[PDB]
Amino acid sequence: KIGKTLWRYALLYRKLLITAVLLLTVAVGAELTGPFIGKKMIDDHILGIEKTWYEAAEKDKNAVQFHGVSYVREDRLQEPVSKAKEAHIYQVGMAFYFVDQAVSFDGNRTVSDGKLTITNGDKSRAYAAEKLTKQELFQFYQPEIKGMVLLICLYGGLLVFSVFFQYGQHYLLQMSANRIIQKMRQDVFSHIQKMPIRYFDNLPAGKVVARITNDTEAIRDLYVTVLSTFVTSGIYMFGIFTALFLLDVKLAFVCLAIVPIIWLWSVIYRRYASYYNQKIRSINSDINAKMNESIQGMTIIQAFRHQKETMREFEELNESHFYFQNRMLNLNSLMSHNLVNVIRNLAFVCLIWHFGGASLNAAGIVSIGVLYAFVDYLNRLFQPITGIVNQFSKLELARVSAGRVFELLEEKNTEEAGEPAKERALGRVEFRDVSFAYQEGEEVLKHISFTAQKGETVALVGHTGSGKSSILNLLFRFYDAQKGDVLIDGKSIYNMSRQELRSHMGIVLQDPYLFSGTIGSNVSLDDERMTEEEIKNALRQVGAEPLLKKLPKGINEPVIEKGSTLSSGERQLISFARALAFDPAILILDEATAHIDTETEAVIQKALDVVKQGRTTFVIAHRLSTIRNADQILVLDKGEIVERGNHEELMALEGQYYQMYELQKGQK
Amino acid sequence: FSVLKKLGWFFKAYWLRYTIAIVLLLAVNVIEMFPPKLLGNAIDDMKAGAFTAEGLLFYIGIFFVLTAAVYIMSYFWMHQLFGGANLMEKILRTKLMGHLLTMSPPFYEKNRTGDLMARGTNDLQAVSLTTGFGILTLVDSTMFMMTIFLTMGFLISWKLTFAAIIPLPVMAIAISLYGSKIHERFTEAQNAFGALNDRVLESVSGVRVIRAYVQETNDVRRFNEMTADVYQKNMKVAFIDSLFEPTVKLLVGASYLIGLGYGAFLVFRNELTLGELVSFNVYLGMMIWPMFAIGELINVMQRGNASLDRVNETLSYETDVTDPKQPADLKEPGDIVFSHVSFTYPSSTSDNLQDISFTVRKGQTVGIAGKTGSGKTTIIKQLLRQYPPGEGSITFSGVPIQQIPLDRLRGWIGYVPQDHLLFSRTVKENILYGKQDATDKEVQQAIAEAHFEKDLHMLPSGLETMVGEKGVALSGGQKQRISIARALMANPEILILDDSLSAVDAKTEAAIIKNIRENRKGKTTFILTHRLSAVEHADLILVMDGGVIAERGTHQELLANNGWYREQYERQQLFTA
Ligand SMILES: CCCCCCCC/C=C\CCCCCCCC(=O)O[C@@H](COC(=O)CCCCCCCCCCCCCCC)COP(=O)([O-])OCC[N+](C)(C)C
Ligand SMILES: CCOc1ccc(-c2nc3ccc(-c4nc5ccc(N6CCN(C)CC6)cc5[nH]4)cc3[nH]2)cc1
Ligand SMILES: CCOc1ccc(-c2nc3ccc(-c4nc5ccc(N6CCN(C)CC6)cc5[nH]4)cc3[nH]2)cc1
Ligand SMILES: Nc1ncnc2c1ncn2[C@@H]1O[C@H](COP(=O)(O)OP(=O)(O)OP(=O)(O)O)[C@@H](O)[C@H]1O
Ligand SMILES: Nc1ncnc2c1ncn2[C@@H]1O[C@H](COP(=O)(O)OP(=O)(O)OP(=O)(O)O)[C@@H](O)[C@H]1O
Ligand SMILES: [Mg+2]
Repeated sequence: KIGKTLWRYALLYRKLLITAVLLLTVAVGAELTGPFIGKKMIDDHILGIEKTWYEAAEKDKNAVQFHGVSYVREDRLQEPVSKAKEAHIYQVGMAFYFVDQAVSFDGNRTVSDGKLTITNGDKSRAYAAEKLTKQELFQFYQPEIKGMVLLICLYGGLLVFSVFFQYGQHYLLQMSANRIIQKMRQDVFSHIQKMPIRYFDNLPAGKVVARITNDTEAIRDLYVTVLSTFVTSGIYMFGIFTALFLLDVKLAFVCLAIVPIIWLWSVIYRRYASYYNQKIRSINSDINAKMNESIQGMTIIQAFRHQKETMREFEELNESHFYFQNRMLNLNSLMSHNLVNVIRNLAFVCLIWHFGGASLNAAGIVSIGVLYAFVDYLNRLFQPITGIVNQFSKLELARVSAGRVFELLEEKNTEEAGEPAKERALGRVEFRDVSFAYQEGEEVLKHISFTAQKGETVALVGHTGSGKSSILNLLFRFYDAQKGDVLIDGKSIYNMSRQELRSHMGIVLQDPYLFSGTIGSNVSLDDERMTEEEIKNALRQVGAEPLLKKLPKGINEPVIEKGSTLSSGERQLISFARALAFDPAILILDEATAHIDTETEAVIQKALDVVKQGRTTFVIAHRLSTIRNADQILVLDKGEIVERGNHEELMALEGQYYQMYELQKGQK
Repeated sequence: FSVLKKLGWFFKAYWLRYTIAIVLLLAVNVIEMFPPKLLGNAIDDMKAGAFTAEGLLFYIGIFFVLTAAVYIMSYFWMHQLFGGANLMEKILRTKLMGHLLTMSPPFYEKNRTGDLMARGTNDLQAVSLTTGFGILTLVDSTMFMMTIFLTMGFLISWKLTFAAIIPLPVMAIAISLYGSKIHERFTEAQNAFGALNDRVLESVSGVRVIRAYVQETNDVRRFNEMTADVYQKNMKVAFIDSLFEPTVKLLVGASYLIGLGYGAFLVFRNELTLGELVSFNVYLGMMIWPMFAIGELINVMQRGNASLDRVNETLSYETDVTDPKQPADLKEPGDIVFSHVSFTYPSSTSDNLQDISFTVRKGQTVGIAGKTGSGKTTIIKQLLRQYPPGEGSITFSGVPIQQIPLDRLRGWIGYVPQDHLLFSRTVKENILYGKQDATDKEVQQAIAEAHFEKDLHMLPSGLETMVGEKGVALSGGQKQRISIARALMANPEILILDDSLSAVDAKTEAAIIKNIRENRKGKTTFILTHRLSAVEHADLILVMDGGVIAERGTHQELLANNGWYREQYERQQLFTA
């Protein structure tokens, strides 16, 4: 699965996630209580005048004074006597009318005289009403200015606290994501270092590099999305529903019903956008590949007058991709944005319908404060829907990348090792009896038998595939022979740590593997244990080029060209120097500068001689002239050592080596 | 904006669609101001003692009507505008691909494939986004913003709107600053990740050395250091990324708070109403977006300007290197002759080719050879119209090639590039570039002529497999033989075989050469190679050293003198085999 491993990696670094969740919850609570401040500020202060007023003497503060008498509300009122002398400030049209006595229900109110009759279902009574001046109405509004101020200040304080906590919870979510991905990358790279070379051979470098880095960035994006778009929104939708239910239970069921709308819309949009985005991506990749192969290969396209057919295919791809772009545009418009706005308008219609039904029932109105809070909570709710559906549709690529990474991490086959060597072996290596097949059946080594004594320069000669690079692979335990035995000194290769084995022996393959950095970075591979490389390198005949290449002292940093900064001969020189630095007992030489169409033989033979001394050099040089001074010439007849002996001994028999040497020398 | 001015051709081409889009955009923007005001009016009619089922039904019906309206008009203007953006994408694709199909080698020498692919994959996207979304944002920042501002000013109040709007400009400025400063750190973090990618590739390609010097732990150490650096850069980016939500939340909560509080202090003074206090809230809620639209516009306009400037530089700034003129009426080539062809290779100070007085008569199989780097391939690159004519003359029976139309000359020459340049198509289709009208039998005839029938037989007959993507059984010799098969299928008057067969066996090369000269002796042929066996029978052999010719004699005359006795050298190779 994918969720299981993602959750397992998320449980690591749980303190950060829990802190982020809690800070998000606190900030959410502050933000959502804001609109409750708004509702209270509307109802209790702006709409407080409508509440009943009771007449009282000039004894209590906040008791508003009208004409010669002073009244005070039913809330900012101590209780000397409730009695029955009640006065109201009714509203009809845009006018506020003062009623000095009113004990009855409230309904539709009209004024043609001082009657201020209330109709409701049927007319009940008419009360002598008086119009209130603008200043008098304010006097009836003044007592609530201080509550206004306090609610505003509370609203600002909660705002700043929410600011701080939002910043904190976002920073912690991102820190958690980046720490998890760093852990994943470290683990994947370690596994790569503990992977068999067989896996490396089949897959190209690009695929494994992608698995290490690009897929883990996809995981990063997934964690960011799930954290900062689904958990946050879930906690932002739970709090909103809590507030709405605290406001009005009956209406909130409308939003409980809205949730299925979100579910169905996301499902449909995913179903269609997956198809359209897949086709768009597949055709855009085809367009880019066609463009690349047309630029790369333009000459013959023009020479053979194929400019009227390649353009036709390119236009087919372009038209298809454009058509799918149009279809995606149609779906995107319809499903996303016109729908968000339509649902918002439907919510407004539902608000009006519900509150109107309430207000038509004997003028029993649910506070307009509830309406404002609902309008402020529903505007909040609809903001993140489009992003939610987009991410829900887009999760599939991250899912695939996660699958690839977690299949790499779960590969059972591995190489367990990591123990260096203890003492130098002086260079004894033998192949008493071995047989190697890469996969099955096809044998590249058949009953190979040789014993390379302390005598060095044991050479393998062949061409077009006989099992020499197979011998090299067997020597370093890159591939296991699955049959026979191999020994260095008296020990068996298959009875010791890989690091110990490879600690005895060096290697310089055909292409000198140059690493970005300084020259000293190459000679020591950034070992940091060996101190003096130049001085030792001074004995390796590298005293000319480094002086030419500026003033390296191991600080040149020239390899930024990936190797092109130097010459091929210089690259082989540095490879030989690195091999000499570690001073391995054995030195397995592949085709080193003897690759193709080359004449500068002495230029590298001079270093080859310097590295020859005091080792057991296994050389697979194809140029038999350079190997004539070898001691144990080995000829591979497609998996068999048909002949054995020095160059003179092989020449006398004239089986295959004499003929090959004659051809190679005479042709020159 | 400059990008919009430079895109004048596109807009003039498509004016009905874009004018419809703009008109519908403005109509929807104006219609959208009604819902909030109708909600405020409903609230007011609720508070005042006048609200009947008639009015409520009126409000529900009008809301539904406006909803359906804005829905349909939204669909149609979005369709028109974004379909226009897609059409611009298509137009730029066609233009770029056609121009590239027109261009010649020097243009590709001056411009790397990376820039061309970036232009064909990035700048087109930027320009299309300009055309559609930048226009949308211009209409959102110039018409929706001012419409909302003046609607709030007139239909609500002119002090509440002024007070409850101050934080929005500050929010826009802060958003722009945070965008710039986060993009900088994002570039830094992407640079660090690229370094990580390079190191991982370097330590997964050269794994043999790493594991054969037991350095697979210092490698882990270096990777851990660079992963830590990537994480640190990613934290530095986050430090500025996390400021976008707090700032907008603060400067929108301040706006809402000012609106609500200062509407409360106005409802007290009787300069507003609850419905007008609810509609103002909704208007601010819908106004919070033009603030982002301003920044998105100022960004997309400049990005599109740069991308369109690059697209024009690749498209128009570059002229075709070689062009035809009044085409002389020559039906076939006669006796190709070079009088004094002193070609100065572009991007090369040295002449690289001095005067060459060599003439090839109809059917006179020529053959060229010499030291590597002797400029023996420049002959055919002169014969192929690839590069500028330079100084000299190449007359096809008195009419210089610079006069014959490019199409006819291309029809005459059967070109076989030395570098195998096959395409990722079926082998059969790969062989049909020379003749697209082949009836599938001359294909087999030419395959036999190239002796490719036997080697093609072993390959699975799955539509002759595919070469470029992954050769089922492919080798250099096979690619040379298929290229020769294409050239033969072209049935050309002048056959150019540059490094004809440097991969196939000597016997196979000799057999193919004999076959070609057998069925095309009456037609001219050019042979360039290092192995003198291929030009053994040619009746005009020029050996080129440096940038000039040495001897114009036949093979017997060439072997008579020892100025270039590589033939004697390979005679031992002939003895060696
Ligand atoms: C009292 C009532 C008030 C309203 C009165 C109004 C009455 C008006 C009545 C009708 C006019 C609108 C419907 C037109 C149908 C035919 C269109 C056509 O030719 O097909 C077109 C597709 O069309 C579509 O994409 C579907 C129709 C688009 C409009 C929105 C959906 C209609 C349902 C709304 C109802 C739910 C509303 C929800 C809110 C409540 C094909 O052409 P194209 O589009 O150019 O194709 C471009 C190619 N591309 C797609 C690949 C990019
Ligand atoms: C092909 C390469 O070039 C491109 C060309 C065009 C587009 C493109 N296609 C688009 C489709 C829709 C939108 C878009 N539609 C929107 C509707 C509303 C909003 N808002 C308004 C306020 N609300 C609250 C949130 C944001 C943003 C919106 N953005 C943008 C688009 N940009 C992309 C790449
Ligand atoms: C205590 C109460 O105080 C409050 C605090 C915060 C908010 C508040 N909640 C919000 C929710 C969403 C938005 C918002 N409005 C937007 C408009 C457009 C866009 N886009 C889409 C994405 N791209 C970048 C273009 C711009 C994003 C948007 N995000 C603003 C918001 N402001 C309200 C009251
Ligand atoms: N990855 C592989 N999987 C399967 N078989 C392989 C693989 N690599 C090589 N072989 C087999 O090995 C042979 C190719 O030559 P081999 O690897 O034995 O050495 P080589 O190429 O002669 O070495 P050198 O480079 O020194 O000439 C063939 O039999 C081929 O199928
Ligand atoms: N792309 C180029 N740009 C500039 N000069 C070039 C280019 N390619 C070749 N030259 C010049 O041409 C000389 C050799 O030309 P030419 O390719 O005809 O020789 P060749 O090596 O015998 O041929 P080929 O390699 O095609 O078999 C080079 O030394 C260099 O001077
Ligand atoms: Mg070899």
